[PDB]
Amino acid sequence: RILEENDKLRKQGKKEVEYELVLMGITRSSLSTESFLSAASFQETTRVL
Amino acid sequence: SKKFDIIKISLASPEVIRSWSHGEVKKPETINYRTFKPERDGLFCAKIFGPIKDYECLCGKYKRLKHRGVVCERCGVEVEQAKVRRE
Amino acid sequence: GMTPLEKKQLLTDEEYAEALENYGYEFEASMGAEAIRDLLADTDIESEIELLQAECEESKSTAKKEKAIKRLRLLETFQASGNKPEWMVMTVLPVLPPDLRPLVPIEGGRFATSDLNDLYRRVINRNNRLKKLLDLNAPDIIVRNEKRMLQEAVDALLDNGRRGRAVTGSNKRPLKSLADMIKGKQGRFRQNLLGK
Amino acid sequence: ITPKAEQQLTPEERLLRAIFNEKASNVVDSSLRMPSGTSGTVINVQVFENDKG
Amino acid sequence: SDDIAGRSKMYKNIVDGKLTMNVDVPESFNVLRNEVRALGIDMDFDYSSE
Amino acid sequence: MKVTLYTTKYCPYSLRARIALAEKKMSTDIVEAGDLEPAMIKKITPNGVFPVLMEKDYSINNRKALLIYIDERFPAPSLLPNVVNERIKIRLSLDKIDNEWYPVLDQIRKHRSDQKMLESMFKDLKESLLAMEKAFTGSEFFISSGFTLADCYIAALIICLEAEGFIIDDEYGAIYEYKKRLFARDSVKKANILLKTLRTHR
Amino acid sequence: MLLYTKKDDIYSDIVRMILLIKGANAKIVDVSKEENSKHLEELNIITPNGNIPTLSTDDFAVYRLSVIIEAIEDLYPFPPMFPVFPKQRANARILLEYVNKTFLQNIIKLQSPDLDEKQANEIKMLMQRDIISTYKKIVSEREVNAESNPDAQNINVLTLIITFVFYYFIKLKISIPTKDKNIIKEIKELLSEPNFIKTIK
Amino acid sequence: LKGKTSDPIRMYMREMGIVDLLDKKGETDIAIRIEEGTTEVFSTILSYPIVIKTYIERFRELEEKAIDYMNSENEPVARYIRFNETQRAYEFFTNLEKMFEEYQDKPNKKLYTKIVKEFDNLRLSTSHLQKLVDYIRLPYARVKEFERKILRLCVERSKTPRQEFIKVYKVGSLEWLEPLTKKYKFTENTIREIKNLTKQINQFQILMMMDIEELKQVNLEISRSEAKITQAKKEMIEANLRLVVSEAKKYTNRGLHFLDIIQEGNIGLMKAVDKFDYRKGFKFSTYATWWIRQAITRSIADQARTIRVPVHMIETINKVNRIKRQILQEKGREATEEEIIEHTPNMSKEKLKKILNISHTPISMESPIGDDEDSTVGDFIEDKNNYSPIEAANLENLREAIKELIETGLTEREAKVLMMRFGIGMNTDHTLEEVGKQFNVTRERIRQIEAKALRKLKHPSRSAFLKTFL
DNA sequence: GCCGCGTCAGA
DNA sequence: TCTGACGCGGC
DNA sequence: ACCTTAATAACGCCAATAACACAA
DNA sequence: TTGTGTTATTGGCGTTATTAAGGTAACTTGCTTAT
Ligand SMILES: [Zn+2]
Repeated sequence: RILEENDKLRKQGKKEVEYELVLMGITRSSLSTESFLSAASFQETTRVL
Repeated sequence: SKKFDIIKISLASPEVIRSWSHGEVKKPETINYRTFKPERDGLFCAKIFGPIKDYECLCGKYKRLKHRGVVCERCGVEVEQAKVRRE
Repeated sequence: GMTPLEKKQLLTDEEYAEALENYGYEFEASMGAEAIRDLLADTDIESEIELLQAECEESKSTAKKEKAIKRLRLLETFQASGNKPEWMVMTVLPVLPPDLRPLVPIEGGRFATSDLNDLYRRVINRNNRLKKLLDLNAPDIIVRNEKRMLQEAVDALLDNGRRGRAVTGSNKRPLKSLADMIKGKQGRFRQNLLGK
Repeated sequence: ITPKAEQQLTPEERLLRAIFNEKASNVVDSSLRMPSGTSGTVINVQVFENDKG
Repeated sequence: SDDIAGRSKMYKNIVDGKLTMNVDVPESFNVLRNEVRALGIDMDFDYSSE
Repeated sequence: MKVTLYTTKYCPYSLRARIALAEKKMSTDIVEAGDLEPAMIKKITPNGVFPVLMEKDYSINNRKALLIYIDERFPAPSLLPNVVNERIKIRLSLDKIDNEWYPVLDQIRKHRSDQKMLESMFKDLKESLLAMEKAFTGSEFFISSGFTLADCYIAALIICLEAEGFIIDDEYGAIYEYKKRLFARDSVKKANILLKTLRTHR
Repeated sequence: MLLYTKKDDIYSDIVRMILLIKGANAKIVDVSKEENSKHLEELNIITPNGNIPTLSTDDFAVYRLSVIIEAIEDLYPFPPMFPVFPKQRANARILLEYVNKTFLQNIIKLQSPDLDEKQANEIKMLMQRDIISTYKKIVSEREVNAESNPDAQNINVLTLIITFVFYYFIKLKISIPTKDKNIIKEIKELLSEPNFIKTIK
Repeated sequence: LKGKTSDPIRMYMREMGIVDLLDKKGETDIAIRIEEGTTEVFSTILSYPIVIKTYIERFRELEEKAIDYMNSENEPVARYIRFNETQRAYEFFTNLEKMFEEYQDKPNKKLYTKIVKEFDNLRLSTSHLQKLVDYIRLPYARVKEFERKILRLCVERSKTPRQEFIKVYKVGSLEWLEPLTKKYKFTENTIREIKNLTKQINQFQILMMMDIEELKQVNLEISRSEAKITQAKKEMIEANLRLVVSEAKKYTNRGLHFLDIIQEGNIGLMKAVDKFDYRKGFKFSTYATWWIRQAITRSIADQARTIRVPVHMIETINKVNRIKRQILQEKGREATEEEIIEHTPNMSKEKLKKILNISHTPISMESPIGDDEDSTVGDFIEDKNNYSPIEAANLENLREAIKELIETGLTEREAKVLMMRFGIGMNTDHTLEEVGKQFNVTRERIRQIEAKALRKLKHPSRSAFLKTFL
């Protein structure tokens, strides 16, 4: 939603994106976040680090 | 900014790992047996990691306010607050 | 080398001997961490990225190129960061300030070591004996045994129990290795950072 | 009581030793005292001496 | 709990009776950055302009 | 703990620091600044004044207080006089040696290109040394009772100038009672070059 | 224990402040004053180039304000002008030498009568340029010196030095190119130092 | 088989028992093999002139370090040079010196044979032999140092040829870099440096002999002979790896696990093989177990603990222990230290009061406590060497107190004097003769001023209030 | 391209 | 015990 | 498990020297 | 305020108790340690 809008008017729209929502569990959507600190605190620390 | 506001993680080259090292460990020793003082260049070497008391070398010679930033010469001990044995 | 062998070609001892017989020099097949490190070292990226991206441009990822997708990301990351990929094989490992693995004396005229002191005290004298051996020019069998014992102690220090039958002290407990301090409910994150 | 050493006391401690002629004792006491919030009396005092002496 | 400066600082502010607070950073986090640094991992504070 | 000093070749202050360090009864890694990678050489200090130092948390270069920092950081037997007035005079002597000594080495190095220019300079160097001979006699190393830093200062003008075809001990007038008493020191006997060879050059 | 001086000279008035700090036997004597031609000649006898200032005792005479101030400090254990930690001492030394070379030399230059237009202009430009950096580094140094020992009743000499740099900057009708309220308010508060008044009058 | 099994002990035992056990015949055969290899390298060493003069020179060094003794009724003893040859040694050396003089002057064949035969008379096992082979090697080492150095100095500047090596490589010349005026390497400082190094090169050769090929081949032949000997000893040691493991079954839990035990054994064996001569008809197995046992027990005494302990203190402890068990299983009673000493070579009655005070290996901080409210020892040790926020608040209440107390005393003077003479916000705590100069006067009554200040401060107007802090 | 058999990670 | 995400070997 | 030897760092020494004190 | 008496230290000295090193030549040859 940010990179689409990056292209959306900067170049022309440069054929931004086509996507489709996907459904993932709560733990799966938990570890899959951005901040590596929170994820590393949650569980499975070795792997994320 | 006076306050850090990002945190990053990365691999440590053998040139960073040396840059962190205030010395080098050579013999598997921790502490003298009869008297409990640290040993020369083991795992508690006060010459590397730091002094034990505050503003006082190990051999106890350089013990006075006249000399603070000073580095003793009998033992290689520096002279500074013991609070560096953790960093 | 001109010899028709392949780079990442495992060779048994006798087949290796026969390669030595028929071709002598012009190729080296060493064993041990130096081998892996040399391989990772002489592994050009731009020789490989596009070469694999073209096999992925041959996209039939039903079962085969469902595999080759990750290597793209890995090799791109290693290019993006600026990290020498051979750095994943250590040549000098650091030690921890002593006041994080203390030896304070307590009642009963006794002392309280930390489990890290022991693993350190092991890796050290194993390195020492290794240096002494390499000096004295011993036969290669015991050279191998030392060079392997060392790897074992290093892995134990990092996190024992990942591969073997993790070492124990006299009390027969599996020792509390380095990584075992920053995970688990009793570890470091959800114990003393959200605890207090 | 238990002995100690390594004072190298602060300048101000030095001065105040030097005003009241306060000597610096080398010993420190570590007695045994009932912890706070308790009371009572005594009923038996066992004492065990040294060996070979 | 574990701000070595802040402990004594606040215990002083109280007995005197003024208002101030200094909260630089806890100690357990420095311990963590050490323990992770005792591996080939380089965790560290930094700044950003992008 | 550990401490190393990066140095170049044929420099007065480089040898100055070398002698001072050798005197303090210490142990250091000596690295010749020419054997590093050029980009690495410059990344050491982007400007570049070769004799600097290397400690774990500090790096000092400016060749005016460097020797002072040495004299203070290891107060093992000093390089400055104990009695205050001597301490004051010697530093002004250091100013004499420092503020006006460029033509003594730099000009005879670079500007004197004609052998005629060199020798015409040499006559003035000789006569200036002779004019200086009407000075200190019998003093231990300088105005002093014991060994001082200026002692370790003149050794550079000794060695580097010996390296410029100016051997002058008796063809130098009456400054010989110490100029020979100088090299009776262990530390100063690091200027330049069977069992002795194998034993010593290690 | 005598100090030859010369009005309208940053060096002499700097050492005058340093002396008034101790309030020592400031047996002050000028040079350009015709009431002491004989003693001016005397100075010229006891020094090669008649540099001012110059400290004289019954034991020696000195010049080169670095040596001057350091000898004063060797001489008076009065509330001092230096740190206690060798690293900080060396850093103070180097910064002093830097600001000296970069500013006081140019000040001595534009103190000349035979100046030019372009020269005075470019010099004042560089001074207005670098004053800010000098001040910032100096206050930084002050802070870090102080953290390692509080309530030490010890004065940092480089602050006085920068005070006199600013004071002469005022006394020669030049602009200070800043816009910070903090910068200027701390400047003015600095200039209002009590024992500093003792001489500027 | 190579079947993913991780634990190394098997991956070592497998290869260990591969090659066959041998008989006395094979043992003595490989022994005479190593012996003739050593005699080859020995004989081929001393066929060069400078060797014996350097030998004599080292004897001269021992001569002066011997004369350094009467400065403090024999020739001063030091025979760390030769093993099992001092009057005979010295006299033989005198003959060596004089005959070697005549050798370096006159002859061609005869006296060289004479000196090699009188060397055949001598006896040196492995130390001094290696001393001599280094006597030869180290010169080649240093000259190769200088070669590598001159290369690194010139080759990465002098147009970076790196492949015209055959033209430049002519050594000991100092006649090639002058055309380099019309070539690259604008390297004047480097020019005088490489000339210095080549000077030293020719000087070393002058000390020794003609050009590098006078020593390169010597070192080559030495390498060859030494490789023969090395292969012989390797075959020898590889034949009895099982002896190590067999003996290392007793010491198995005394503090060290098995692998390092085995390694220490193999060290003590490899050190044993080369000092065992076939000249006596015996069994290698007999003599080698001595060295195996020495190595294993030494390593055990060394690294069996965290708090290291000297080895004599450990064997004495073992002796005490054996005595204690002997008496316990004989008279029922336990200690009766009177008996422990009543028959003992310890020959002390106080060391025992200390030899067993170090008898507790440190507990480990991570031992749970069974039920015991479910904790561990590693959370009952506490910080003891710091200042608890109360121990560091009753200080500033004093650090600032007197800083005001004095501000109601002297006008200014006694304040200055107490600060300078006690040290408060100062850097040194100056001495009487320093304040004596601070005020230009009063070298002595400065003490009077401080006495007055102190007598002025001990007044209940100012005294009893502070009296708390002590 | 898949029917069973592993390791890891939390309970 | 499990529950699965994720495998990576027989066919 | 037992020696037989160099080698090292703690411990006692009495003078020197820099510093402090105490009567007029 | 200047003379004559301590003292507190401080590098030198020797002393030796303590630690580290090395060497024996009757023949001796492959655990797996346990819900
Ligand atoms: Zn010390």
